[PDB]
Amino acid sequence: MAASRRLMKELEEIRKAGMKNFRNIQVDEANLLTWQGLIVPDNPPYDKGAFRIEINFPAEYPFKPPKITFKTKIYHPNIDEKGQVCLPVISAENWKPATKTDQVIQSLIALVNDPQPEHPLRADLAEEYSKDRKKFAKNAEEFTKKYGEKR
Amino acid sequence: MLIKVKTLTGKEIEIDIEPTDKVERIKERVEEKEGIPPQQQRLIYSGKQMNDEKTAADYKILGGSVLHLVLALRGG
Amino acid sequence: LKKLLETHIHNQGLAAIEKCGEAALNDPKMYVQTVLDVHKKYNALVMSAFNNDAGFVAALDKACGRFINNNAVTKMAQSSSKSPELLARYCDSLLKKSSKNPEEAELEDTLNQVMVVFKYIEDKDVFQKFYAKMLAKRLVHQNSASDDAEASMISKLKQACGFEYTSKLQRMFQDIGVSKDLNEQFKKHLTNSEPLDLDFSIQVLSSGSWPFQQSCTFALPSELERSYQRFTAFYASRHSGRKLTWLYQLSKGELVTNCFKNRYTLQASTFQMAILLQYNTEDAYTVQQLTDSTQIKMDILAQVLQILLKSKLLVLEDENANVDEVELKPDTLIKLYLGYKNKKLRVNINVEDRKLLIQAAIVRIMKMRKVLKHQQLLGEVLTQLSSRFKPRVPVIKKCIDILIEKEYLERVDGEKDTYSYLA
Amino acid sequence: DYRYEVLTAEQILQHMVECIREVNEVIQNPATITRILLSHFNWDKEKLMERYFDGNLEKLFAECHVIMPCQICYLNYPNSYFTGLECGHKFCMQCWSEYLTTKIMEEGMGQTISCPAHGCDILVDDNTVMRLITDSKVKLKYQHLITNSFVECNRLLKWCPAPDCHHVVKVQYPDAKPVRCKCGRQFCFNCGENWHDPVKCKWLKKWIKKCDDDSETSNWIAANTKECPKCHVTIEKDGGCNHMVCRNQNCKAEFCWVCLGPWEPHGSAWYNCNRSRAALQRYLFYCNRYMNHMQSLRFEHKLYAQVKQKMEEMQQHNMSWIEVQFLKKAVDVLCQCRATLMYTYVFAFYLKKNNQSIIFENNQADLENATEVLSGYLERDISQDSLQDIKQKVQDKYRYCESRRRVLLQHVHEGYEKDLWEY
Amino acid sequence: RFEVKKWNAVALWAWDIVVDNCAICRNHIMDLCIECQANECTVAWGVCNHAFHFHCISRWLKTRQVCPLDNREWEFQKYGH
Amino acid sequence: MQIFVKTLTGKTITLEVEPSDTIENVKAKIQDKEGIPPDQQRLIFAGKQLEDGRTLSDYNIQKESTLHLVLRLRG
Ligand SMILES: [Zn+2]
Ligand SMILES: [Zn+2]
Ligand SMILES: [Zn+2]
Ligand SMILES: [Zn+2]
Ligand SMILES: [Zn+2]
Ligand SMILES: [Zn+2]
Ligand SMILES: [Zn+2]
Ligand SMILES: [Zn+2]
Ligand SMILES: [Zn+2]
Repeated sequence: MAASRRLMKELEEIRKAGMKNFRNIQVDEANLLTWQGLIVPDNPPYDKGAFRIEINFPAEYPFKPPKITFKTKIYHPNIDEKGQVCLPVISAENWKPATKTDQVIQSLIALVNDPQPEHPLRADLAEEYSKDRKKFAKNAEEFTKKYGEKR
Repeated sequence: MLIKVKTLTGKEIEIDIEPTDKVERIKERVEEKEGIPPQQQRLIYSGKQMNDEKTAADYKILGGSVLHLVLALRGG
Repeated sequence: LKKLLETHIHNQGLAAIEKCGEAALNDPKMYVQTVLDVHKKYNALVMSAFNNDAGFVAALDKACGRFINNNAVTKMAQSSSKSPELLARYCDSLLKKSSKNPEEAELEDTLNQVMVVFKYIEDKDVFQKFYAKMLAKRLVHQNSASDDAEASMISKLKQACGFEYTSKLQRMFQDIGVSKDLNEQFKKHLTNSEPLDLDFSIQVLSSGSWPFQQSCTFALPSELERSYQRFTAFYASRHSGRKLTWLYQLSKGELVTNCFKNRYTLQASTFQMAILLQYNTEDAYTVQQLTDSTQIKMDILAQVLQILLKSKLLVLEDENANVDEVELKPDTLIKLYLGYKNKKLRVNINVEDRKLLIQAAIVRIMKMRKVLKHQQLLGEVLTQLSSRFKPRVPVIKKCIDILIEKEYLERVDGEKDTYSYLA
Repeated sequence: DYRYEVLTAEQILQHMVECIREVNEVIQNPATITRILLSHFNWDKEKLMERYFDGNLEKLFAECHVIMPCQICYLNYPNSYFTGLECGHKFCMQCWSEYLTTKIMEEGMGQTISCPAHGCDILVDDNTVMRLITDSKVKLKYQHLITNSFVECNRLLKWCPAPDCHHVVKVQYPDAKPVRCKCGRQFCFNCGENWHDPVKCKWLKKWIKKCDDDSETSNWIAANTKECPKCHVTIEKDGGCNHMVCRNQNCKAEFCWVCLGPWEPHGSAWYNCNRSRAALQRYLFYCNRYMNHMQSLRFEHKLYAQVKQKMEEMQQHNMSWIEVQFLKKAVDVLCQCRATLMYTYVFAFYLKKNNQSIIFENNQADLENATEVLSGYLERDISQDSLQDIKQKVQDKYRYCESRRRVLLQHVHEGYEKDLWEY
Repeated sequence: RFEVKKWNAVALWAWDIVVDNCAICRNHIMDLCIECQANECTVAWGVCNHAFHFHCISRWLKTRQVCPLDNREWEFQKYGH
Repeated sequence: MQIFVKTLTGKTITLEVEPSDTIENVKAKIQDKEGIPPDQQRLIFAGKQLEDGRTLSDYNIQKESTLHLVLRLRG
């Protein structure tokens, strides 16, 4: 219940403030512990194409980390096709019960812009990205182009 | 006047001092019973390390108080 | 009726010896006699009244063990090894040759009783040590009551504890037997060698059996040399390879002192013979001059000189000096007393922070010379701590290892003993 | 000697405030700060002394982490409802209580509890933790966690391996010397196994991993788990980052799973991590002997019982108590000899054949045979009414067995001292 | 003057060896060997100036023909009595 | 009805448990006793892993038996 009281005010603040990186804050007003949102990057090749994210706030919030689920597919070395990201700001070893979810949002977006070929869950893809960066700026470009969304 | 210096394990030392007696002289007076050259010895009082060149009366010490003694195996 | 008897008999015997108190702690006779009396009385009690059932004898034996091993005499001298020592001392003081002649029957009976008191004690190794020591003494000094008695005691000890328990004593006894045999053969071989002026006799022991140490750095006088060399050459003849390490510290002879006025006949130890034979030529030697010729150690020379000076044969420059306590210096005269007189003849002139210091020195010398060898380090730390104390080499090695595991040094890679400075 | 001690949880907890007082005598800081600083240094007094007094402080304090509605529940409260650490952040006690409760009851992080606000790392002392929570079971859980941390982080303490002994063996310095901790168990303080007299610890580990006839989980552990380089705990991985972080109590050291090295350089800019015929026969012989002795040492209760039963039964047939006493002593020596022969075989496995090894493997066979003859004597030849010879036989046999095993131990230790074995 | 009429000395017998362990049974050289102890036991000397009990060195040479402190050839040089 | 768990720090401990109990409840008991969260533990017995599906009786866990504990670091 305290989760709901915190989330309603956080969501109201985010909506009132307005951001240049987060659109379409979709949320079920009844459950209110699940968020669906659309992010847009700027750096190539992920800039061409929009794509969506789903957040699942667990029951014991803000005293447990909110797990994030990455719904739409994307060609990123640090993202699984099932849509799982690591994002150390959320892992249970560092979650501090005062961080606003928008800080998680900027952390995730910075992850999107800047890859981490040294902490991969697609080993061969990351090795190749760290090998011949030039071509993947096009290889992921086609994948996002045919699998992104309208920005 | 009679003061004392305590080692880390817990052994007790009695030393008499004169007002003008210097820290290095006190280190020697320790060594004549402890066999530790003054480079290794350090003297501790009021949390602040006792400066090498100073005098025992500079810190306004009165007898009876313990000037806790600590070892240091580097000692420069 | 069993558990109760054990509690009564243990409690009764304990206070029986408490009464003597310290008087027993220096007189084994009363102690052993008291234990024997208590045991005899309650053995007689459970011998007839209780028909000698197993349980009651078990109670008697358990309680006797209990109150023999720990009791007042044990506690007062504060150990459990004061009862076997007292028993050994009683056995020795019984088998010695005193003025009284021991009757064979009563001797055998009393040894039989000592065997009982022995079989109750619980530490039968301390008893062997003490009995071996005393038997060695009274065999060497020819001071014994009856060889049949000695043989019987060893035999019953062997019966009660097995062949391995009493092997040293059996060898220690057969050695005196072989010595007695060999002396006769030396006398026979001596008919053709004409021994210079003396009656000679030797007792040749073994090495591992007897509890004796090597020697005390003695220089033989020329008076005995002919006999010494002749016997050693005779001994080397009858055996293949064997090395006699003579020990003069416990050996005795007889002087004749045909230089005074009334023809006395002294009787003293070999150290006395060395010193008094020294004064054959002159009478103005000092302690240094004596040690120049006899090579005896300072402390033993001082003891012997004091014991002689107690007698009126040798006198300091002072005449009334309390020679019992006045200690003398290397530049002190000794005068032969020419007028000595005894009321009779045949005189008998005889009687941690330290570890922290170790570590401090280790690190000091380490930072002085980073690389250096183990043995040289041992020498240098010994020099640095000479004015304080000489720690044992195992202790120094231990402290070295503790400092290694405390990360102030590490032995260099590839060598067992070479220490480099931890940075 | 080997000076050690035994405590319980309450004393091992109070000795912590004891050490805090000892250091704060000369530091002159509040207790919480002293506890934090000391806990960062694995509870070693002099290391803290030298690192605190070697120079600047503020670098150490940054190295030790010590120096209007709520931001958590978003509700308004009185100023009396705000509290926070000395870093400056301010929250409310409801959030404080729930945060600490969930942390120490669902995460197990007892000692390393940090400030809630984002980015902060100022950790929370003991007094604040006691001052905020209200439950009692939570408090006792926190105490248990910090006590376990204190034991495991320190290198002078060790829990007893017994399935329920709750005792720490506080010692002055570790040397693999056996100790006993009043629960009836004695163990090697350095490796945790039972006491192993001749053999070294590392060969015991190498042999006990593949003991080959008792356990199989060691095979799994070797085939599917590495060990943390820092805290040495068996870890099984089922993630994919390869960026492992040791989630122990206080071993929060992150590393690389494959190379098992530090992660700071590794994967940062450019570094990338990526028995035929004689042996099994020798192992068969040695393991056969070792397993036989293990079986016999497991049945030691039955041996005591059977000798006791024959002991009583022989006593009732007109035989006294002292005989059966020697019988008990013989059994004791037999058990000790088997216990030593066990680890002697382990030592004699990892040993390259030279001259000084045929000597050893010829002595231990003889002691083996004598042990077997003694155990053969007992069972059958204590039959009846032949005491005066069987008693002699058994005593002669067990003294010989004890002497021999002492010789074996001395041989091994001399070889270690003189660098004479080769593997 | 002459002052000498009798003398009685005490001497210890011991084997003419420098070290005392027998290095086979590890017993003291003066004691009994390991087989005569589980119940005429002299000492033999090796051409390299090593000594052991007679029975110990007999078994050793029965199996392997090497002096067991110096892996060399062995031949008897002096018995003991 | 008791079994033995060999912890990471030596310190063998004994558990009270019924043959009908499940591995999840066993993990909860170990968590209550020691403090390790009951989701990075693996229990090993007889050289075969212990999953969460079946029970002690299914795995033929005897009485007065030992089963080891290892960490389950991931990510
Ligand atoms: Zn709050
Ligand atoms: Zn803070
Ligand atoms: Zn214990
Ligand atoms: Zn060990
Ligand atoms: Zn670790
Ligand atoms: Zn690696
Ligand atoms: Zn022999
Ligand atoms: Zn031999
Ligand atoms: Zn040789």
